[PDB]
Amino acid sequence: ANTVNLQEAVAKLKNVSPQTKTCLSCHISVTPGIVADWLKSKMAHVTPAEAWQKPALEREVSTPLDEIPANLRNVVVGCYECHGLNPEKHPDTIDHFGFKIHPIVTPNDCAVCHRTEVEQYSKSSKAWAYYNLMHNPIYRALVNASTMFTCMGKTFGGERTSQETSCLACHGTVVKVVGTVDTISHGIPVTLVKYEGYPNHGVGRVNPDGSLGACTACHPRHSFDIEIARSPYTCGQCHLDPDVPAFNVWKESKHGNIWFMHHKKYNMKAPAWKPGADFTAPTCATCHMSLLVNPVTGEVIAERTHNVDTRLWVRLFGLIYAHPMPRTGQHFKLSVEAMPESTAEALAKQGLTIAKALVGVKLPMPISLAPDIKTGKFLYATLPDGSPGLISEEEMAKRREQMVKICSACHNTEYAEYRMRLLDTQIEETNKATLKTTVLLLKAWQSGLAHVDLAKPVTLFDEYIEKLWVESWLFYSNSIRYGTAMNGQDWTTFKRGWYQLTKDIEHMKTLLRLWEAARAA
Amino acid sequence: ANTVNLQEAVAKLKNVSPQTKTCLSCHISVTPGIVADWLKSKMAHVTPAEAWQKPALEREVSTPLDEIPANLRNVVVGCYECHGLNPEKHPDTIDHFGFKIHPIVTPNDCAVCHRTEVEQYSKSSKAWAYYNLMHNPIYRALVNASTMFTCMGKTFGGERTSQETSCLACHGTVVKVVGTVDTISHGIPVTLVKYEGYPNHGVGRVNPDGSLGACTACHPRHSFDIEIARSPYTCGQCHLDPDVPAFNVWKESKHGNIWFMHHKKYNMKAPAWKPGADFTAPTCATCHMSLLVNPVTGEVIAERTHNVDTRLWVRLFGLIYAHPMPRTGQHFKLSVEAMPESTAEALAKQGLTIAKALVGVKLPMPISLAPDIKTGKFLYATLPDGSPGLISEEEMAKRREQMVKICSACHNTEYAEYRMRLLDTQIEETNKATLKTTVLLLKAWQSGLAHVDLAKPVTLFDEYIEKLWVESWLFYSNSIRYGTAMNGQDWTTFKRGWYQLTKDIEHMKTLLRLWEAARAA
Amino acid sequence: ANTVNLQEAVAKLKNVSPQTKTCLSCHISVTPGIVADWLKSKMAHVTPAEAWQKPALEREVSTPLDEIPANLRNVVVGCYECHGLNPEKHPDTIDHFGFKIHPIVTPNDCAVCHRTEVEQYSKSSKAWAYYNLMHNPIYRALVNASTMFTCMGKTFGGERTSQETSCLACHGTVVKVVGTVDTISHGIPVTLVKYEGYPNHGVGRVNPDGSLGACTACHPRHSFDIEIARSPYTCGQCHLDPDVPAFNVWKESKHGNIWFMHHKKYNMKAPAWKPGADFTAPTCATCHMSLLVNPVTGEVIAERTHNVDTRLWVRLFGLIYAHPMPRTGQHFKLSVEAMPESTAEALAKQGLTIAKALVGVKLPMPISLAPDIKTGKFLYATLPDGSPGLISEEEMAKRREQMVKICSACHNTEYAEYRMRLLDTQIEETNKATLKTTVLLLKAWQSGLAHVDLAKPVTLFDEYIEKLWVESWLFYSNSIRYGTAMNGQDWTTFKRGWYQLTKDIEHMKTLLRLWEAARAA
Ligand code: HEC
Ligand code: HEC
Ligand code: HEC
Ligand code: HEC
Ligand code: HEC
Ligand code: HEC
Ligand code: HEC
Ligand code: HEC
Ligand code: HEC
Ligand code: HEC
Ligand code: HEC
Ligand SMILES: [Ca+2]
Ligand SMILES: [Ca+2]
Ligand SMILES: [Ca+2]
Repeated sequence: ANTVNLQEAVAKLKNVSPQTKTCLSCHISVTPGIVADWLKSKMAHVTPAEAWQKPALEREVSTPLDEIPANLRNVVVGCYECHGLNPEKHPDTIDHFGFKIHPIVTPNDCAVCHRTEVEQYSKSSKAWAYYNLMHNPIYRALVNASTMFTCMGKTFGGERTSQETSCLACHGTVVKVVGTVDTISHGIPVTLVKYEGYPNHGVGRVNPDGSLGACTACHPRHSFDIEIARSPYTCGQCHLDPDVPAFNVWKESKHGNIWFMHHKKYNMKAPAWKPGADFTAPTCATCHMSLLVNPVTGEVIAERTHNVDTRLWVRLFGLIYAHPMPRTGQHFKLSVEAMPESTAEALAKQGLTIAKALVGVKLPMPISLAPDIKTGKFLYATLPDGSPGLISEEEMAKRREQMVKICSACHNTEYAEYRMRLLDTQIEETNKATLKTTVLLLKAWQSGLAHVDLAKPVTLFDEYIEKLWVESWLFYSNSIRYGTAMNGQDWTTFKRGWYQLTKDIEHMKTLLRLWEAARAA
Repeated sequence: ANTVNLQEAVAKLKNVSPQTKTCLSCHISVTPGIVADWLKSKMAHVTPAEAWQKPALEREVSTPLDEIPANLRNVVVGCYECHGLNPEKHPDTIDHFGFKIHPIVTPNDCAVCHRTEVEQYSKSSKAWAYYNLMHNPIYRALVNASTMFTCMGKTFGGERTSQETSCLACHGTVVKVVGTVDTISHGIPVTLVKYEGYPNHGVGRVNPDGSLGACTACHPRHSFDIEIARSPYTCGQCHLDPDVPAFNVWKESKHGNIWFMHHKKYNMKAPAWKPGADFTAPTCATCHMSLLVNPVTGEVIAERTHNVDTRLWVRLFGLIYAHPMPRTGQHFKLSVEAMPESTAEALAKQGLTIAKALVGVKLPMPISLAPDIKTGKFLYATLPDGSPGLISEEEMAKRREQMVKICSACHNTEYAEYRMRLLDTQIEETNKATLKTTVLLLKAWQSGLAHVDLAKPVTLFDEYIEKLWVESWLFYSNSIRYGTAMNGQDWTTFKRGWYQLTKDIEHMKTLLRLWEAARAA
Repeated sequence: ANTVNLQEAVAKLKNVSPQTKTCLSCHISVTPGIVADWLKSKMAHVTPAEAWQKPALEREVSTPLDEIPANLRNVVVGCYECHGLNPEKHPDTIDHFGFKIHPIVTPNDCAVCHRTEVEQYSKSSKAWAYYNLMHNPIYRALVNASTMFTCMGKTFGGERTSQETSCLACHGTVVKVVGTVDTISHGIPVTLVKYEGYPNHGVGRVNPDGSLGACTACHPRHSFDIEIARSPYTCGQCHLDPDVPAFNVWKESKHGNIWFMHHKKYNMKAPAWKPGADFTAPTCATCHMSLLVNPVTGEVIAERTHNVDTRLWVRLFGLIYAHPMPRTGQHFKLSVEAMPESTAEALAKQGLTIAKALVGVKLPMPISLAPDIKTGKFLYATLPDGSPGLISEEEMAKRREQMVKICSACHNTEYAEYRMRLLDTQIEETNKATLKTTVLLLKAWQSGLAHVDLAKPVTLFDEYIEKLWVESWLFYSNSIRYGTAMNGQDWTTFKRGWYQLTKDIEHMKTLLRLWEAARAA
């Protein structure tokens, strides 16, 4: 009763390769969950040659048929079709019952049939997420301050332990092949690959073949189901409260309420997604990634993208302020002047002379630590060629207009623009609140309540009042901006929003007051 | 596959007005999501004259047929039937392809066919939610302290920005029509209304025609689906942790666990809701709003209400204590003596002389700040005519008994009463904990750790220790009472309950101790 | 439309006892929800004699047929079959329309047909949960510190009030029969039992007949549905953030994401659960309790257990450190040496002389407060017979291997072992962080920032810095271990994980610094 007879289901398949038939004949008994899951995939039932017969909008392969290897064109995508691809390019290739297979199927393997998707992904911030985090000295200092501590002379935590179960679970690990292990399994002797850093399915996973990304985030193996990729649950693996509460905001939004109750009557599987005809409430994919087509006119409302950056005009994740979206996905290459001298001079006139040590310093961040007091403007990062690191105003306006075109499937244009204008005001206000907590932190360093040493960036984030400052942007300003962008309510208020942000400001002020009272006493 | 062919669905409709046929012929291509959503509504398929043929219990119209305008009686409720209603009464009425339409359809428009529902709603605290919050000087001070701050001489945040994305998202904004904007849309020149304060769908939204409320909270447009109104998700737009965690409490409750797994076999659509026959686990609507009828006897278990106040005997939301429910929905009209003189004298004998300044002061709150030390009783608010502002004991007992009658569909009476008695003990205990944190706050003001000035109520809520006091009632006492009332577990404990409340008390005590140590040093 | 006609459904039943027919004829009108719910149970449609005809793997009765009372063998399990069982053994037995019935049906009643399940449960930590919590003087002190306070000389909170709505809601209450109440109900005079401590359905509920447990946790009455028992929602009644966030961790895990979207195509009802054939993503029951059978080979992958302890090798809930699983469910019988003298001497050499008072002291905990500084090892508890209280290394390895066998239905063995190794590193690291906060607490007591008196254990947990210490293990270390074990992401990081733990350490250090600054001033 919903029970799948696995043997009968395998026997009814067609266009299975002789190789895959061998894998299945064994794996159906040793890993029945994998076989059942694979049986649910569109890939188990469609050959590349068949997919290429479909009209462009409906088709979900993108490597031209004549560029797909001949032995793959006329069989469904089975165990051998993925795991046996390009053995010589995979360091985790092992002999396995007469076949040369590798366990970690990578974006470069996917690209054999989905070239366009991999090309798009590889340019994205997601693909570069490990380097964006771990090869940025400032961000890595935050990683370190958050996941390491000392106990009686020794340091605990680090990349392969505390960081692997935390930051790198979402951002991605570096996978290293370190050997093999001989096991006995269901009576059979089997050699398995020994890894460091796998299992891991973070978006910027660094694979053994050097490609970047895990293509099983969003649509997990082995079902590879776009119905899952278009659900909110799948993005909720990584987009949660307190730092990146897109799932929580959406769940409380009316879009979310309606989707939970009505999605049973939506068509979640049509490759060209049709607003109205297929769904009446948007999910993450609807606004961020999906191909959207007008059900009556056939007009493309939005082209599919596997580079999510291309839809965003303003980065709501504060670093430390919200800022125009970076032009490329390699954020670790950004460099900005940290502190304008006119602002530093104004700070020093009020007794905060610490800002002086930041004049002329470059930081690997998209935006400066303070605006210029004369102009009222922040400084924006450049790339190593000296070109602007963030998108132009014209590009922001184009992206904003494309998003409004999506809303316009279900709302009038002024309605959508009104919300985007409100979002601008919240970007402005949260950025000012973040500047305020930043100045309070400079006071903490000036008065000796906290210690700082720029040659050792972990010292920016390693004490309690410094963590309060971090939360002001990383948790509260972010939540307010997210909640405004995606129609939240409590995430902009008591849970993680304005109330928390204003509380945090006062919390910092109280600590400073107690410290001064303890000194001047 | 669940895909709706919109053109075919429109063509199969019957009793559509000539006007609406014109709207549809265009809107099917320009806003396909709205048309699909409207197609799912009961209103797209039933005329007022047809609804009036149904038996009283089954019927979901309430304005007598002969009082519904003749041109509306024999057509389904389409785009023109709502948006073209009473043009002269709506300031947002604009010419629109030959029709006089207004975008914001208001409770007064709904009342054309649903008079009883609007009459009920208009008396409720929900309808008055903007005024209850924003026109109460004390509560508005809390709004202000939570959503505004100063940075280098300037104030940031306010009604149209930080407050609009936060408090007013749930409570409601004031909608102002400020002009129009000429746009080009799908090649067509179209003039749209320019608003301040819309989009917004908070319960007390102040509409352009002066009516109060958004009738798309709970059952959103354009499906207007009671299956959504009876889901927990819809109330979860606004009833969330930390301040009003009814959704979170219910989700963890056994009622919630069972509903999540069994509701696929419930009839969520029958207008007269039948316990047992239609559902075996209650949602928010079941206990708070729904018409409930015994499936075997036909006895009405509970009459439907759109004034949720009528079912509540005790306000669990502390202001600052839990108190008997107000008699009317206009809470901003309540006035109470703040501090009994016998209590103030007792406070002053222990060195807390601040309470003296509250003797004879009236506050716009339902209950006094402290009980009378002689009698042990709180003082309750009056209304401007001097009559009691809160319901009588006899009325509380009636409401309590009506709720128990609902539980009795699925439980014995003593079982339900036992829980309501437990709730009374938690009201008593949380109120005492709130009195304790209030006295700690008086100590903070007395010792100079915090500043207060009653002529400027924002100063009640603008510092860290004051926000700790706020949380003791607004978050923790509330959560404990909610969790007890609706069968929570962790919301009464570690998440937001007893543990947090006792921690908060000690947190305040520690701050006071540190402050005194820094002084007497 | 999903509406059940209750009268017709009752009339279609077969093998109903004459007694139950009498109960139904009345209860269908007075408690329609209970009758509808019971109608959905497998027990309403199967007799014990019929269940015994089924093959062993499929069968869900376990008391041998010839040991089930003859009058129960050939009727379905109706109202009288449960509520009329063994009247003389139940103190809440009352006369009720000619029948001798008791409202609280207990594990001993269930055992009449499900002997094996009750035998298993009765040995488990769950069955003993009230005593584990309330009869442990240290844990009871934590209960007290968290749910009681004083206001002007009087104590508020306690077992029948604050604790009943909090800790005891999950752990269980002690049910006392205290009398009866005469009510009028639907016109009928009816006497009901008056209880203290019921309603309650915590796992260790102490029933009126002296048996331990509530068999309606996990699979609630009256549907008693294993589809509910195997859902995540049901365990989420009690396994939530911040202390025991298994539900929250699972929800964010890929297992959870997939289950939410695919479970509509799973067979959630087959008594012998088949990975792959019946489901492709695991729930709580899958890994913790269920009978799992290979769909192709028929091999038992895991035997069903109602003693969840039997599957666990290491207790992730810190007391105060993570430790090997106790051998028996009676945790209140454990006793450990608290402080090794070599460690105390090392502490005293650094000025923390308080540890001296713990040398030779036994605490009712599974593990010592600090490791021995010489050996680097913790001390483990013994039982009253002096035998080891925690499982052997050999037993841990067996349990670990059994769990890996479950994962192996859907993953290779090295993949699963890799995660369990990562879990070991997190146990090690979180335990060291917990030792660090414990030493900070000893500094707080030494410096006079906090007060302690071992003769009065509530003083361990009654002040703010002490509660910060509690959270370091009870919330943060626990969440990190849970998230690692069950594939969380944000629960190991910003929500309740590494970031919070390192923040807590620094929060304690800041308080100590402020205190010292206020003294040396
Ligand atoms: C051929 C040898 C393939 C390679 C290797 C991979 N994919 Fe594939 N994929 C292939 C076909 C022929 C199809 C059917 C296309 C059609 O138009 O019918 C697909 C489909 C997908 C999908 C869509 C699934 C859905 O539910 O609609 C996805 C998400 C997908 N493929 C992803 C994917 C990944 C992640 C791959 C490597 C791990 C991968 N594909 C490899 C052909 C082939
Ligand atoms: C039995 C004769 C097998 C056939 C033929 C194939 N597979 Fe296999 N595989 C088998 C076992 C018993 C195991 C280990 C199970 C366990 O519990 O550990 C595996 C493992 C794999 C893996 C993972 C290997 C690793 O190093 O991690 C993969 C990716 C895999 N199997 C796929 C696969 C393919 C592609 C096959 C044919 C080309 C194939 N298997 C055949 C048993 C047998
Ligand atoms: C429109 C109805 C949305 C749906 C539903 C969801 N997202 Fe969204 N998102 C939307 C907008 C208009 C914006 C602002 C765009 C910009 O340029 O800033 C966002 C923003 C995000 C972000 C922030 C990215 C950043 O700039 O730092 C994230 C991470 C995000 N959205 C993800 C996301 C998720 C996980 C969603 C469902 C749970 C989701 N979005 C839904 C529009 C909409
Ligand atoms: C009441 C039963 C409605 C009928 C039938 C239709 N609409 Fe509607 N519409 C209604 C309300 C109550 C509101 C907003 C006020 C609120 O409290 O929700 C609206 C709004 C619109 C809008 C503007 C908002 C937006 O999302 O852009 C449009 C463009 C709109 N309605 C169009 C529309 C069409 C095409 C309709 C029939 C298919 C239609 N409305 C019917 C209430 C009602
Ligand atoms: C006639 C011109 C209408 C006005 C304007 C509005 N409503 Fe209506 N509504 C109308 C009819 C004839 C019916 C069908 C009643 C029946 O017994 O069949 C309804 C129904 C509803 C419902 C019930 C929907 C359900 O799923 O059961 C709701 C919740 C509802 N109507 C709300 C509503 C609102 C919010 C309106 C203005 C925005 C509104 N109605 C206007 C007739 C008319
Ligand atoms: C084309 C000739 C139209 C017909 C006839 C009607 N509508 Fe319309 N409408 C149309 C467009 C292109 C737009 C704007 C879309 C966008 O993306 O901005 C609208 C807008 C509305 C609105 C909102 C107006 C506002 O000021 O916010 C409403 C409420 C609306 N339309 C409803 C409506 C009704 C009730 C109509 C007939 C009486 C009707 N529309 C006709 C296109 C056209
Ligand atoms: C009974 C099984 C309930 C269901 C399910 C839900 N609610 Fe409830 N609620 C119930 C009772 C018996 C009470 C106490 C009544 C009183 O007089 O206080 C409540 C209380 C609330 C409140 C508090 C209102 C106040 O007094 O301040 C709210 C806001 C509320 N209930 C809303 C609500 C929501 C959003 C629910 C599901 C998520 C919900 N209730 C379910 C009974 C029951
Ligand atoms: C066991 C398989 C049951 C049978 C069959 C029925 N009931 Fe039951 N009932 C059962 C338990 C285990 C409990 C409470 C103890 C617990 O741990 O859950 C109850 C309780 C009741 C009550 C009182 C509680 C309440 O909600 O009011 C009533 C009034 C009740 N049961 C009635 C009842 C009827 C009408 C039954 C058949 C339709 C019935 N019970 C069957 C266990 C079992
Ligand atoms: C009417 C003549 C009845 C028949 C015969 C039986 N039950 Fe009953 N029961 C009836 C009423 C009106 C009530 C109280 C309802 C209320 O709202 O309070 C009950 C109560 C119970 C209970 C709970 C009793 C308690 O002390 O808490 C149980 C467990 C119960 N009923 C079960 C039951 C059984 C097992 C019966 C036949 C053996 C039976 N009921 C008959 C009405 C009537
Ligand atoms: C595997 C895919 C899991 C599923 C899904 C869930 N649980 Fe789990 N759990 C799993 C493992 C491998 C472990 C560690 C085992 C050990 O010996 O420690 C756990 C641990 C728990 C615990 C901690 C018990 C303790 O040691 O203190 C709890 C309370 C728990 N699991 C419950 C639980 C719940 C409520 C789940 C779904 C929400 C759940 N588990 C899913 C494996 C898996
Ligand atoms: C791509 C479309 C796949 C095909 C078809 C199959 N597998 Fe796969 N497999 C794939 C990926 C992308 C990965 C891991 C890397 C990632 O980013 O997710 C795997 C992994 C495995 C493993 C090892 C991991 C584990 O859970 O143990 C095994 C044992 C495995 N795959 C076996 C397997 C079988 C039996 C397949 C057909 C039934 C099969 N794979 C097909 C991608 C793809
Ligand atoms: Ca520092
Ligand atoms: Ca103040
Ligand atoms: Ca103490």
